[PDB]
Amino acid sequence: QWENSFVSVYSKDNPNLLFNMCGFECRILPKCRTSYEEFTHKDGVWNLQNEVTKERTAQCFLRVDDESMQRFHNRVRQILMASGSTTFTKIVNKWNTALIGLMTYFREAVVNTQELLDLLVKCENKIQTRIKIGLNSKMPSRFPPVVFYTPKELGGLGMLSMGHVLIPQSDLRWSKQTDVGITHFRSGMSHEEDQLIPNLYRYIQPWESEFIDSQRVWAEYALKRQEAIAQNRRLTLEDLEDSWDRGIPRINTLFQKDRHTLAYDKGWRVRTDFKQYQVLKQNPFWWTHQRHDGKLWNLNNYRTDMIQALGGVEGILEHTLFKGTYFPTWEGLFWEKASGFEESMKWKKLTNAQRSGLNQIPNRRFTLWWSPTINRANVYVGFQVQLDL
Amino acid sequence: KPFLGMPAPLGYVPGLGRGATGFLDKRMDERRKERREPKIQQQFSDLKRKLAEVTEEEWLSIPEVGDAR
Amino acid sequence: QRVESHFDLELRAAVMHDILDMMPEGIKQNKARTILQHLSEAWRCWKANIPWKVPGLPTPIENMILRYVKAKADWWTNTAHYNRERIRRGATVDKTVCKKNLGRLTRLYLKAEQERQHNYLKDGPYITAEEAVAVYTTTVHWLESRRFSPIPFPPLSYKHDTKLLILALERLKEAYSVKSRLNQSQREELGLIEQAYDNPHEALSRIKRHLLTQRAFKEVGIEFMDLYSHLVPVYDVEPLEKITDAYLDQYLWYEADKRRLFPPWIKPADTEPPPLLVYKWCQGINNLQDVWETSEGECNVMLESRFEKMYEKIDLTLLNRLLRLIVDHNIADYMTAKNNVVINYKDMNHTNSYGIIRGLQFASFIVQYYGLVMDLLVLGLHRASEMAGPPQMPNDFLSFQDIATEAAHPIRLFCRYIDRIHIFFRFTADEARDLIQR
Amino acid sequence: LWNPRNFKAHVSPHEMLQAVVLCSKKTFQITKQGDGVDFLSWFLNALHSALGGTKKKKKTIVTDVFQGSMRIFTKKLPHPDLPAEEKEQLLHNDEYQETMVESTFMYLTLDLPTAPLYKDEKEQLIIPQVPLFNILAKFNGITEKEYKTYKENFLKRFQLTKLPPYLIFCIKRFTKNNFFVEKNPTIVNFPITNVDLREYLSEEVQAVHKNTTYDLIANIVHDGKPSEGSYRIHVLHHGTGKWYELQDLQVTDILPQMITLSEAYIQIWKRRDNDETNQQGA
Amino acid sequence: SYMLPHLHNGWQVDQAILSEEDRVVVIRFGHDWDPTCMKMDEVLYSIAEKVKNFAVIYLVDITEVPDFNKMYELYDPCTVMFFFRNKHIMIDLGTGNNNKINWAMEDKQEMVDIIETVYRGARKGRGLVVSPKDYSTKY
Repeated sequence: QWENSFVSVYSKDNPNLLFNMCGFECRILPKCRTSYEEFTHKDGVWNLQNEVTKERTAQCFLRVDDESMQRFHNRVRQILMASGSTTFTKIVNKWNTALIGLMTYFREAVVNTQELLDLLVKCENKIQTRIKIGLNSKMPSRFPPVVFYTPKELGGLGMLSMGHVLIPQSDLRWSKQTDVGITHFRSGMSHEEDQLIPNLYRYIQPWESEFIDSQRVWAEYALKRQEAIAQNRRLTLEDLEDSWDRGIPRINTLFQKDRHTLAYDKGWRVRTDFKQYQVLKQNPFWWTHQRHDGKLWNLNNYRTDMIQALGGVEGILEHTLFKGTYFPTWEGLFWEKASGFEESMKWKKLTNAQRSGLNQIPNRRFTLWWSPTINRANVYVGFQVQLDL
Repeated sequence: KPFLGMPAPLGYVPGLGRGATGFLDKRMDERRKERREPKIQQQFSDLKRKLAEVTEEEWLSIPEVGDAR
Repeated sequence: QRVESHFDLELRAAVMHDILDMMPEGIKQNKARTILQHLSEAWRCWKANIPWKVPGLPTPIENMILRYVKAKADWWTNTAHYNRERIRRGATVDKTVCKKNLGRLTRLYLKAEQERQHNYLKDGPYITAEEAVAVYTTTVHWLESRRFSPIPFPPLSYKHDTKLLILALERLKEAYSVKSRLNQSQREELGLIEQAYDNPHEALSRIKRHLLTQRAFKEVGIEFMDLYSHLVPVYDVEPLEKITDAYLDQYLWYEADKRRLFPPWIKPADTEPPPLLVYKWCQGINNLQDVWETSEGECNVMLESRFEKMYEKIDLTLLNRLLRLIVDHNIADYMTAKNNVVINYKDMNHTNSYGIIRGLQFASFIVQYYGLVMDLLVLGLHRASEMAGPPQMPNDFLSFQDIATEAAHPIRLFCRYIDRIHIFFRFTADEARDLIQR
Repeated sequence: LWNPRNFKAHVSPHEMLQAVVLCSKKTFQITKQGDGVDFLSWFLNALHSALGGTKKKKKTIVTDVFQGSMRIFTKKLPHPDLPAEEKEQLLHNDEYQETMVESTFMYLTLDLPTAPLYKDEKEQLIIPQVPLFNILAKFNGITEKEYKTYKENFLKRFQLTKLPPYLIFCIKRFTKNNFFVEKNPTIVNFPITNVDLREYLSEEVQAVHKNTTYDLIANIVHDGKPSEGSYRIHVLHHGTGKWYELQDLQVTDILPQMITLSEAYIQIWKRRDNDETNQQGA
Repeated sequence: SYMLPHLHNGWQVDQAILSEEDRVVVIRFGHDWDPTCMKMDEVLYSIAEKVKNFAVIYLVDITEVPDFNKMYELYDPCTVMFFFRNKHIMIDLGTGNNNKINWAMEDKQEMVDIIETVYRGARKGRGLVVSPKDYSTKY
């Protein structure tokens, strides 16, 4: 039936042809038909080089498909609708997996799809409210971004973000005490571009760039392989280190612990695609499998930077309740897993009545660390009541 | 539910006994006069008339408590 | 949320007031109160789409009961239609109600399906003789021309099979790789898997026996994943059946890989990734030469489309014959037999005469294979063979033996990704005119 | 459509149809139903107004070939030639001679018993198909002979008191007053198979109170396309004795005993034994 | 609805609160015709059996007995009011009135938790309890 048998034609009259495989909407363009003039477009533009002449003959404009945008949107709709009683970590963790599923799946395409940028902004904004609303009171004036973005290692929530967020320079102020005196620090007075939260897209590398790297890297590897064969020896990895995380198959997959079994895993790309029926849970990274391709993204630089943005332990300390514990070394503390502390709850065999009643405990602990940030005369504009005794 | 059965008060107010805590006319009429001057049942009701026919022996010999799950 | 519930509540009340007036004088007052259980019993009977009938009961009563059960069903069903539309749009509603509504829709879908399967068999013959022969004939010429040598039914003595076993087991385990809490079926499954590791020969021996013997299995469970736009069937199946099938699937594709059989046209992703594959397709389009020239009225057409309801239309009787062409008949018969069984959802049961479950570990393989057959029907021998290449030296995903070989035919390129078909053709002004006139 | 030397096999009435909506002298302006029944009625009425008496449209029409004998005799052919007359006859007991209502009618609406509709299924053989035939000659006199369960009032019998050279039946397959429609699927078994010389699909319906003897000659089918509806049309062909489906430019021969395994919608029933007046009247 | 009994005088209300020593006494105050007083009458009736061991339920109508309107202050279609040992109990649902209950609760389960919470906290003489789910937003 012709609606869903839709046909597009690229010809002299039309701007471009087009197809739509997997979750991507694609457009292939030829210079000879004609075009115009521009420059590097990042995510929007990819360059099709002719294998024979080595000429950049056409451009393919990647874009995220409408149906896949709706799935993302609905996933966010759902996580909320389901989570009446779940703890905040369960919410946030689910959101983190959903986002990297899409963010790690589409990667480049996202930047050329304004609709996603709007959608992403709206959905983060929706997400913040659920946690805010889970908190006592129905009104929060500010809630500075530090509390959400700070990594869970420093007692934050570890939220990834693409939305433009203002870290007000009023909230960077930090004070420390030494037996000499009490010193203050504010970088607020330095007037330059203001400080903003780290973006996943910037960390991520455009598809065009990665395709080029894979052609280069794997060709180099092949030549090295030939030499190793001729020289009767095995590659020592140091020969490859220079390209370690580079390639679309991710050359470091060559050194996975289970290769001898994965060698037989054929048809996995359908199966992962086809997995969805077998499992009620639906996953955001349907296109890839880490083992099949290896890791396709690096978590640490972003986390470290968030820490750099956080200002480190000292920055974390002002927001945190850590100095209150009079623990000598920040590094020494290993924090305590809710599940680990929870231990018995996994197997306590009691009337759910004790489910959310104990799951709030991790949330209760979180409040203590950030209470001064959470509670202040300035912050929340609330009636101030002295506690009983 | 023994109390439910019984039916009689003392001439007694409800609040007090428990220990409770809270946390010309004709002329007027004439004047007034000088101014004045479901679905479900419908759907079914029709069936209910249909029932009337059934005999009293049949009303008795009706199977009583059948569980099917 | 309370509307449909409330309606039935008052309806029952009305009949109760009405019933004492209406009749059943002989019946006792205590007996009349139970009457409500039968109303509940009638509803319970009504639920699950199963005929319900009791003993001593009023005629001028049965019809009355039917009238109110239908009224409740209308309320129930309409509510389901309404809530699903809200969910699809994302409109704020209820996460309970979100669950309740899903529940009601899964029963309504299952009721529809059970009737559809019944009607297909009762109808007596979707295939027709002319169509069946056409299908068969096409397959015969494909196999003739392709030159692929059937894939032998898997042996006890396969070097590859022992190795694959590992691969199959990993796939099965992945489902429980991170579960802190298991139910009894999950625990049983893991136990079975551990036993398999402990004694592979028994595992393997039993599996071979099942392929050779067992023709009638046991229906699994079916649930739906709610994606807020389309629902996806999720299947729960017996572990013994699942392990055997998982292994078989690994074998067959390895055999297909080793035994070829599936051409470069299909897009499995064993070698190439889909997002990237889309990009390559764009790159391939750019790569096409003489492809952008329109000086003489040449025109390009991109056609995209889908199989739609492929599962309903699978021919169990046809499928068996098509599998015989490929594998030893004992395997073909096993695979076919495994098919239609019993589908359960609470009260409801039906027999899937023409039903394929996506949630099976080897469903992917079946779907690709069946789609391939349809590709032959749609593609044609002259151009499809050009794309595939000779059976002696097949082409890769998007390539031809020569420019002349591409030029010979409108369908220059062909890609199949399970059930998604992509065909590339460029028309001259004259060719375009011809098509338009016809 | 009768042309023996058509340049292609098939024809395009799309311009006729659009001229019937666009050309106000027909307000063919029906929508939201738009069936074989509705359009048949709208056509019949139109033809009778638009060929009519002295204005060639009621002399050539044929006010013999049916006769909804009650009222109007219009274009002669389609007030005869499509109407029948059901004399309804309300009664009461005592001596209260309740009243008779002749009504002319171009198509006879059969009911169809009490199909559950707001009830899910595996349907048919696991809710109701076989005994389909709550239906046969269903009424057997309609309201009139045996089962005068005539809910409306004191007494009824609904006699078919004129009996027309064709007789259209239209099966009530459903109540568009409510939602989209769970129809009345209860299969409608009259693939009558009976002539002796039989396996003839001998259709032959004889009046089981009187005699008149009528042979099936058309049969609209409903089909349940996931997109609109569809409406295919099965015609007798006396001379080869071969039933003929047509189905969007396609044509196919059909075993006349297996006709009823589709969802019947509209039948034309020719009168023979009037071809005993015209078996004798050649 | 015919499952759950009704209280036809204010004297049936008061004795019923007193005579049940060991269980909650839950009362729905509201009138038969109401849209929202019919809905609750369902969600309770379904639950009443499950809970028979710690809670007892009854039905009262503002029109049948209006004696109690001013003292407990009854407004709107219906109010659910919990009693244990003659002591009016009290819970914060996040709604901004800690006395009684107003809004229509949605699930059977979330209703049983509230009853169970009130009883358990109540048994200890505690006068306030906290509803685990706080439907301030809902109502």
